[PDB]
This record gives sequence, structure tokens and C-alpha cells, in this order.
Amino acid sequence: EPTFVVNASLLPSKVLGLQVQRPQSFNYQPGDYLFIKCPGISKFEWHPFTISSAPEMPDVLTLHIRAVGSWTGKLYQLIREQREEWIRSGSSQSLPGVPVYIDGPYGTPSTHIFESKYAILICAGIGVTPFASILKSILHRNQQNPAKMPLKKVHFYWLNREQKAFEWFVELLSKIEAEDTNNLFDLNLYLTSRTKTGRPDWEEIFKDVAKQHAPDNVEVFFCGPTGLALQLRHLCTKYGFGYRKEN
Ligand SMILES: Cc1cc2nc3c(=O)[nH]c(=O)nc-3n(C[C@H](O)[C@H](O)[C@H](O)COP(=O)(O)OP(=O)(O)OC[C@H]3O[C@@H](n4cnc5c(N)ncnc54)[C@H](O)[C@@H]3O)c2cc1C
Ligand SMILES: O=C(c1ccccn1)N1CCN(C(=O)c2c3c(nc4ccccc24)/C(=C/c2ccco2)CCC3)CC1
Repeated sequence: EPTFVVNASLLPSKVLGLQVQRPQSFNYQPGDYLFIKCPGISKFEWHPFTISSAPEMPDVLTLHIRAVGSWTGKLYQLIREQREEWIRSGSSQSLPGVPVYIDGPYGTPSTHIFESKYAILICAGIGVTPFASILKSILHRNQQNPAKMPLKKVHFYWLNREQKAFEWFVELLSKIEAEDTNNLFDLNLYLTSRTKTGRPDWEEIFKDVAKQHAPDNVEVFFCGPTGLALQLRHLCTKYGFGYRKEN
């Protein structure tokens, strides 16, 4: 339970990459989320974040936080000010750590992606934190033993309207396309890396992946709004795929 924040990242758009000492009892799956208490902001509140580090990562957890309101802004400050006083001051013995409490892990149906043969992962919006975790572990599982893993093709389609806070995620995807030696991944990005503008024609993306994998079964993992959820379930049923909604 009791731990510390062992680094930060002042990532664009006020986003806060974080490094959290992973307790020896703390073993999580990909996409799992956390409840965190930082006493120096609130002695009382807990707040929830998805872990953005595959559980293959050894002895840290990375949390990409966005300052969007009180505790997250107060959080950002206790960092920039905690960091900016090691630059115009720089008393460099070693860095200290921000004591924080953590509660979890709490699960997601994501663990089923690793069990399925083909797979459509769709993030509409900004719930992309768990998908960064997932897509890393897929990398590691593919490397360490790609025969051991049923997941043979991952189709990733991402819809955001603006990526300023998410320039960290874009990089990470490019990395995945790099070490993706086996062409396990089909990453697509759409704006609402030369990526695609406008709404995707889902009728065709599903019609295409279908042909890619006949007569095998495909599983959809949707993570977005409900009016998109409905369109896809009708496509799932029209090509006989397999649907579930995360969050
Ligand atoms: C499962 C889960 C995973 C999450 N993962 C992440 C993650 O990876 N990264 C991350 O940054 N966050 C994540 N969050 C969100 C995070 O838990 C919250 O943003 C957190 O509580 C910080 O909120 P706050 O108290 O700092 O700001 P708040 O003051 O609570 O801000 C809440 C947001 O709603 C707005 N708002 C709503 N109603 C009003 C109103 N009446 N008046 C004014 N503003 C209003 C605020 O302006 C602000 O945008 C996650 C949440 C969940 C449930
Ligand atoms: O889809 C809905 C929604 C649903 C119903 C009604 C209205 N909106 N939202 C509203 C609630 N959000 C979250 O809590 C949430 C957030 C974030 N990351 C999440 C990851 C997983 C789960 C939630 C979040 C953020 C991540 C981030 C950005 C940059 C760096 O890290 C930013 C803060 C919000 C976002 C999606």
C-alpha cells in the first residue's frame, strides 16, 4: 500500500506522466486502474487513474494524469514547483519522493483480448489510458513467446478530436509500430504519423477485417460513446463478430 512518486514528466498540455514504486504485493493486468491518495494535496480524497504501464514493467507504474480540476491541478503544482526547485536550486543529493497511497488493482474485461485470435480495439474519445497499457503487454507477450499467444492480429482504431494532451500516446504508438516485427498490429488513428481526418466508414472497416479473417472469429472491444456503440453492434451482428463495451 504505502509508496512514492519516483519521477515526473511535464508532458504537454499539463499532462503528468508519473513513476510509482510498484509494491511487491501489487500485481495487475493490462488496462487495470487505480485509486490514489496523495496526502500533500488532499489528506482525504482518493482519485482513480488507469495504469499506463504493462505489468511486464518491473518495479514502477506509470500514470499519465491530466490536470483538469482541483486535485489534479494541485497535483501538477506539487510537481512543477517540486521540480522547478531542483533546477534553479539543484541541491542534487538524490531526488526525494512524493508519498502516495494506492488502492487496487481493479479489473477490466481487457484481459480477454489476450485470449482471442483476432481483435478489434476501438477507442473513441480520451479513454486511451488503458489502451496504452494493453498495447505494450501485447508487444511483450508477442516478443517473449508469440506462439504462446492466441492474439494473432490486433486492429486498433483511435478517434480523438485533438491530441495536444495525447502527444505522449502518439509517440507510444509509433514505438509499437517499430518493434512490431511480426506485423501483429494494424493501428489506425482518426482526427475529429500521417493519420486520417473525419469520421471512419465503419461499414467498410468491418467488411474488410471480416475478409481478412474468414472464416475465423473476430472480437470487438469498444471503449467510447453509446450512439457509436449501437452502430458497431449492428456491424458486429452483420459480420458475426463479437462485441463488448469497456466503460
Ligand atoms: C476508471 C477511471 C480512470 C481514469 N483515468 C484517468 C487517467 O488516466 N488520467 C486522468 O487524467 N484522469 C483519469 N481519470 C479521471 C480522474 O479520476 C479525475 O479527473 C480526478 O478525480 C481528477 O479530478 P479533480 O478533482 O482533480 O477535478 P474536478 O474538479 O473533479 O474536475 C472534474 C471535471 O469535470 C468538470 N466539471 C463537471 N461538473 C462541473 C461543474 N458543475 N462545474 C465545474 N466544472 C465541472 C471540471 O471542469 C473538470 O473537467 C479516470 C477516472 C476513472 C473513473
Ligand atoms: O467518456 C467519458 C464520458 C462518459 C460518460 C459521460 C460523459 N463522458 N469521459 C469523461 C470522463 N473521463 C475520465 O474520467 C477520464 C479522463 C482521462 N483518462 C481516462 C482514462 C480512463 C477512464 C477515464 C478517463 C484523462 C486522461 C488523460 C488525458 C491525458 C492524459 O491522461 C483526462 C481526464 C479524463 C474521460 C472520458
